[PDB]
Amino acid sequence: GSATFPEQTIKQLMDLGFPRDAVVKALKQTNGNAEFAASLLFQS
Amino acid sequence: MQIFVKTLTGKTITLEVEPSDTIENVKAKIQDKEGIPPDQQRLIFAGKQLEDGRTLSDYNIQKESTLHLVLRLRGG
Repeated sequence: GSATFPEQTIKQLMDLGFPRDAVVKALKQTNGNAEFAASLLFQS
Repeated sequence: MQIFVKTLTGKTITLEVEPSDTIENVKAKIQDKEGIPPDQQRLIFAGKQLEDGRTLSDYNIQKESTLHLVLRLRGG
């Protein structure tokens, strides 16, 4: 399964008041490092 | 008043603040307990980013409100 997006983290990131769209794109450019993904998405 | 700060680890940080408190001061409290630099502390309020140079009253943050904390590192 090509599950590059961890369910737990997806829910965590979205729970911060963000849509799945932001998660997918931010995760796509980070490759699993949601911590860095959040750092990326939050720069907007 | 008491607030709930949600961490990326699914942790609920309960802190004591007031509307007359500044974001910078709030993060300072988190910095002391969590040991995380205020520079990497990004506070969120219902999907909206909070400015350090503002007060809780600026966003009408009342008691029992949930605040989010994103750890913004340097790099990727």
